[PDB]
Amino acid sequence: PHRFRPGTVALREIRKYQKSTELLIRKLPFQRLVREIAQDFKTDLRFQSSAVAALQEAAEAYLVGLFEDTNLCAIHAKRVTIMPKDIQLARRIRGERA
Amino acid sequence: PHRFRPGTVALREIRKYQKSTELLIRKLPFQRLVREIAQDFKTDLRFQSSAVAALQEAAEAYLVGLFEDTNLCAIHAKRVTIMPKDIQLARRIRGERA
Amino acid sequence: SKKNVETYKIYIFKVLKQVHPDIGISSKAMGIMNSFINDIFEKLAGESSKLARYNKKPTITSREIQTAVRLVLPGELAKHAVSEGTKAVTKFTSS
Amino acid sequence: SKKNVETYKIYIFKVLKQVHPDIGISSKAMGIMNSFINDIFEKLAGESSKLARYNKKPTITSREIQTAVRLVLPGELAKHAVSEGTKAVTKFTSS
Amino acid sequence: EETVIKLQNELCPLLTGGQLKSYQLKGVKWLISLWQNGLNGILADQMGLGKTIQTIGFLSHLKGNGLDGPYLVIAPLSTLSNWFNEIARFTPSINAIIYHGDKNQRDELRRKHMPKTVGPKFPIVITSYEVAMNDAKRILRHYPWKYVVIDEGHRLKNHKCKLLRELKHLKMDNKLLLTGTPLQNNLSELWSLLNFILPDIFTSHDEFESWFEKRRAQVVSKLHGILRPFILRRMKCDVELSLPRKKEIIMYATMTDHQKKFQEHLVNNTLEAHLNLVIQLRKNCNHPDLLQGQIDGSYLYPPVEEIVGQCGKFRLLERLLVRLFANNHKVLIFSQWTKLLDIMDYYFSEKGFEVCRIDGSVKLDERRRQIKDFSDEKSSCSIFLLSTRAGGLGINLTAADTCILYDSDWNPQMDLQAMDRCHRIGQTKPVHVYRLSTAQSIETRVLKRAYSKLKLEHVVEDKLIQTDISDADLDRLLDRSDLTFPVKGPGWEVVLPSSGGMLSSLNS
Amino acid sequence: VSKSMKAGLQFPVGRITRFLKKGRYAQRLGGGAPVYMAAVLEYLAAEVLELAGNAARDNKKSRIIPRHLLLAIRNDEELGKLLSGVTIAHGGVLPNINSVLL
Amino acid sequence: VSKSMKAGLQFPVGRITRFLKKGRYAQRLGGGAPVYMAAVLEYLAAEVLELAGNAARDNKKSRIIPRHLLLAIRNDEELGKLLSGVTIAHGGVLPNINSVLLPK
Amino acid sequence: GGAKRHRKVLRDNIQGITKPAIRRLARRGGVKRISGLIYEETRGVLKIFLENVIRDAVTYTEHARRKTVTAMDVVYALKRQGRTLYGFGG
Amino acid sequence: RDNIQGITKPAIRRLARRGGVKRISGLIYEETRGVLKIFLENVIRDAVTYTEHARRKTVTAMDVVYALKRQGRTLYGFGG
DNA sequence: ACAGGATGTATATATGTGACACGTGCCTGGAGACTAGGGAGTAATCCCCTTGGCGGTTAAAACGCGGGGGACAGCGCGTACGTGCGTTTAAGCGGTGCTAGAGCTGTCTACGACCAATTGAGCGGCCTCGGCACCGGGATTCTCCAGGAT
DNA sequence: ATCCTGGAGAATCCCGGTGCCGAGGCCGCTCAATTGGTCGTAGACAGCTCTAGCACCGCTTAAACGCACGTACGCGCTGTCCCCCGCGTTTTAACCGCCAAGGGGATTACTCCCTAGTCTCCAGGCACGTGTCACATATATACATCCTGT
Ligand SMILES: Nc1ncnc2c1ncn2[C@@H]1O[C@H](COP(=O)(O)OP(=O)(O)O)[C@@H](O)[C@H]1O
Ligand code: BEF
Repeated sequence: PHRFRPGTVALREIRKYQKSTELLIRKLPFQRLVREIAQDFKTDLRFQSSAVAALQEAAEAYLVGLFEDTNLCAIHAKRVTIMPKDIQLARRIRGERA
Repeated sequence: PHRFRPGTVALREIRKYQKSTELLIRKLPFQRLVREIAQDFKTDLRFQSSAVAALQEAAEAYLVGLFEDTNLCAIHAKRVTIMPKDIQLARRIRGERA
Repeated sequence: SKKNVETYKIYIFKVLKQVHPDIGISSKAMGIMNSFINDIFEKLAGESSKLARYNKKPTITSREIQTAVRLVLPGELAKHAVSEGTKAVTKFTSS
Repeated sequence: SKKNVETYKIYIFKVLKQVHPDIGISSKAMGIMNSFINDIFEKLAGESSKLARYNKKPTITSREIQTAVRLVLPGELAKHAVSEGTKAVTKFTSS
Repeated sequence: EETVIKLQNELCPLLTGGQLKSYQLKGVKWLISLWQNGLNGILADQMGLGKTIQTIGFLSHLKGNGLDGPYLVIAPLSTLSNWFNEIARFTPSINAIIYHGDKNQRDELRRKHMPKTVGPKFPIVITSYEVAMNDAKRILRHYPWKYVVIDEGHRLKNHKCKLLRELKHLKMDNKLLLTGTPLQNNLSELWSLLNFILPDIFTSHDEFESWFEKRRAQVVSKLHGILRPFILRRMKCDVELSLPRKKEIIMYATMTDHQKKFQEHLVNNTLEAHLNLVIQLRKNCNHPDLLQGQIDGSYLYPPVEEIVGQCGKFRLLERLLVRLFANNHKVLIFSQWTKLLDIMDYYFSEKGFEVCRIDGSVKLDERRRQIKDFSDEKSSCSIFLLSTRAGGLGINLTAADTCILYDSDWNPQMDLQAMDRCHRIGQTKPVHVYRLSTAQSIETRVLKRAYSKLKLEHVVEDKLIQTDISDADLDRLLDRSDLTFPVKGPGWEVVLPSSGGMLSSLNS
Repeated sequence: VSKSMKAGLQFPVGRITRFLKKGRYAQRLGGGAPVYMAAVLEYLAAEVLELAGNAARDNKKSRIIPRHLLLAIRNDEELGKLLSGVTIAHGGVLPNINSVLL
Repeated sequence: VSKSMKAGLQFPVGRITRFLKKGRYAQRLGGGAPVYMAAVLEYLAAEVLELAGNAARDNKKSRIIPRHLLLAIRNDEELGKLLSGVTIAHGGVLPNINSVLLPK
Repeated sequence: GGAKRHRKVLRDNIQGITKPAIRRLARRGGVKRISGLIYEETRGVLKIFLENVIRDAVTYTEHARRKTVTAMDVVYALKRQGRTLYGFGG
Repeated sequence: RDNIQGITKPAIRRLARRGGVKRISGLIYEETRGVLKIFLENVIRDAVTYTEHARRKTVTAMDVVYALKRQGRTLYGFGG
């Protein structure tokens, strides 16, 4: 059969997800997580669907930026695969303390 | 004679400059540079000595932070010596475009 | 009965038809443009207010708005905006 | 003849002597503390003004200042500041 | 009798192996007349009456004379299997294909059984709601439809529903809305059914609203007369006397002290400290043990003895079960939520009683298999668990002798169609309806709302209810010789099938 | 005649004046401040719309979509610096892959 | 007969009221807003001064210097988060060396 | 007739962000190869960011004496943290 | 002209030592000079705009403080 | 591995000295009291909008397997960085002299808020049709392969 | 060991019909934009000043600069083996469909009590002169730390 190399499929996926410009995270699990985090602060809080959509968009943009910086860190270390130390270094340089 | 290793003298210098807490850049060359950069924008501009001192303090703090992030980048790359690519990566992650 | 929100949709459409007669704009892009314009307006108004409070001046004139534009907008954008604002103020005060 | 600038130097010294009777403060540290207090005051006032303009309320009450404190100050600092402010407001409105 | 037989033969030639009843013959003749005049009608009857038989006779007649056109059957998933079984049994030499399954399966069944053009052996397609809704724009739009039917037309309640749009995208000449309870919750929802069956007769909703104390009687008589030529209706008690009648008993049970302290913890918001509000109080009404278990986080079921003796009307439930086991009669149990069904199934498996459950998670093949083994005589199964949404629509469980509703839906027509699943044609023993409802709770409010909704369907003592039913009262309620016993009793109330409700003021 | 037509600007001068007076950024507002504000806002909107129209014509699309707006903003260095932290909804990122990755 | 004495706060209430009225942050100022502001500012100043005094006493210095202020701010986590972006003149940096850099 | 225990306890809401979702996010970012703990650290960072933004939005809602978190409150909370969202903003 | 070279190699070395850099490369000095020039250009442009707004010919320390605050770096002690 | 010497660093003491803190005149800002009005607190409606679950289905998610490409451990090198010393050059401190420029005070003066009437612009709603989304298919491109030449 | 060229297959791009829903044009109107007058206060401007910024000359000595080195570290190649990736399978959860209930957002009439604005007053706070005690500097001194040979 036809078994592609791990590089060409990754490149095709990168191109497809850079040209798609849609929501990559499922709406229901993200809504569950948002509701859980909100109940962690204060109970009996209702959410607007547009507010949850905006939260999902902002979270996706922030995670995309974090993955940008993590890929930059990994390429700087002469490594194609990203690692938790890359994410930690990106968070430390960006000033986002834990 | 007594010739120390490049590590112990560097450590002593780091400790001394971390405990000194003073101005490391000479005042006259920094003042010349500030006046040149100001004349580059607008001519016939006088400067207050306290303003130049504040500019020098802010520049020293910013350069110390940049060296912090560059050392973090270099240690992440398993290299003791900092390199221009480390400074470029730190500037790119911090969001300070050229 | 209901609040009539004030948006620059008609003016954005007019400017677009002025610069691009054939090209149209959707509703999402119109909302994004309105949000961007409102954010720029709020930022420049806050900067003008800060400038007026720094100089102990209760009034905000074209000078304060020009300074806020030069501070917020970078480089060529600021220069062209200052030129356009000066031309508009001159045409307004002349006629 | 000359402007008398208003600083919290005396009040900072009083608070220091209250918390640390023997420990003193220099002039540079006093100026830094005054600058920090002025910056916090300006930030909280701006946040209260933004909150009042968001809710279309011309008046700023203790609720707006409490919200600005909870927004600016992080975590335990915000909690303790809210507690102290509520205690002070209660003591003021009771007496 | 012989005239009905000969009329059935001369009208429907292919209809063999079964005889239409007098009312079935009148209904199929009414449908033929509606087809002749070209007016689409809403065939309606009680759940016990045979709605599929009259429609299948009408379809066989249409296949007999004239031409044979594409016929579409849109119905719930749990009833299309029974529809195919009845089209194989009551109507030989008539082809019918089930259009349901995966995309590839449905596509291959389509490309194999039915051609692109019309055909003499074109099978009558029987699909589901979701399948037809998804495949209308993709496939169904290409093939015409001379006659379509929609069983359980209460799905067409909302006028803004997506099924209406997907059917409007499709092209069909005639329609046939099949609904056991054509009228539903508030008002004017039937106009959507009227607008779908008759687009020109009822064009807008404001017209039906304008159609709408003496003038109230005048307008209800006017709408009853207007709905007469298009909507036919018959009851189980008036047309036939062969089927024994049903008895509805609301078995009230006092809320236990465990549930009492639960309810006080809810109203003062201290349940979570002990270990919307309407759904929480409802879960407190039926098996709050599972609520506290799921809020605790335990993976194991609580002790079965603790489960039955801790909360709920489970004690009265077990009393009813042992009494019916001594009575040797199959029972049907309907529940609103699947969690209640899971708890009951766990208890029954702990006790060893044979149980079969039919929910949405159960597939079509397993549904048909369970219906078959429950409708069997050798099978010792007596306890059959069902859901009010899936298992309470269109299935014929005649082998059972009584039904018990642990919960009551906000829409009373759903509970009615659920309780009338057992009382069908061929039920030899009298059927009893035991509607469980905890006393002095909000389930009483739900019942009052359901009865206020039943009032408009009909127009087309509290202290004695408070107590708990005793064993002597249980025995007085157990007898079946009355259907072939006061109207009010301690802890139980008898529903009047004609009229009346909990709040007679709103019912009038 | 309206102030917008008097100043030769398409943006509303009276509406911006009312907004600035309601926001109460200052006690008194000069006469040329709303005209200057309208001119600056009109120039910025015209620049952004021109770039978005160019991006849309590049994609053979007649209607401007959020993707075109984001591409036009991120491609230009000036608008990109002005809207660096801005995250446009329903819009992806710039199509770019590092050379080390290829 | 002073508001600061009535509220038991060392910071001036009238000065904060006049500042809020001059800044024109709101058209009308609340009655309890200046007292709340003074209380919050007094608590923040007290916390910062207590941390700086502890840092100075650890260094055997009687008077607080900007170095002690910066040390107390960087050591404290909540004040470090509140005052992350600020730089203190003549304060230096927090003494810390990475373990990889130190020879083991 | 399988033995039953209360079943299918929901996987944690932080686990709702599945591995393919984080993988797609990394592809959009421009990552080719992803390690194992990257998904867990991404879940943690997302949880921290959502905690901050949701705390700010809940404060904004409590200031307005409302029980529903509208989109404007989320937009203001994001603007406080630097990230400005133009689409859903009013 | 050569004022950017006024920031000499020992000064950058002391700054890196205060930062915590153990070994510094030879090419670090030019990059640090460029970064410092960019930062000073931004801050001085903002301060000059602030000064021109007030119709003054002398840059005040308050103007520099405001310019630094606009860029996110607030300086304490020199304000006022 | 341990003894010992050169280097840097921690430590107790004497004597400036310039910055911190305290006493004082006063003045401009803080404080007391009355008033009128507009912002704010509050009861009642309602109807758009949020919550919970069922039915199902289907594309997305998930478990398992083979291998191959990348992360990582180890070694030789030779080149760039660091350390110490003679030297020089520009930073810094002292002292004076000059003047452009920051800041305050008096005097109008042209410019902006307010309010009464109003009448034309934009926001609200129902077509309505054309730009755009999904689809079957032939054509083109990219890539995986085991071969083929040398 | 390359080094070019060969073909089947999965992926991708261009073209044709379509219908459908979101973009675009029209209209009664109503609330905000505009015009005419007034005023008293913010602002533009002429002038005295003094004080702080700019320029220069002389001694100096700490800091900067150039050079010899040798040694520690960045960097290229190699073996691997283990972790990520590509794909058939399945199963399980997203969602779109549907439904009654009801908590909750917004509005309008009202009123009332909290606050803006003004005259008067006097005490807290800031400017200026000043003596001293904490801290900076120099020198001796015991002691911790680093580099090498036995
Ligand atoms: N003429 C008949 N002879 C025997 N049985 C009949 C006849 N008509 C109907 N039935 C029975 O009624 C049932 C089919 O009709 P039914 O399921 O009640 O229609 P629906 O569920 O739509 O109301 C079957 O059980 C069938 O045996
Ligand atoms: F039509 Be169903 F069978 F009731």
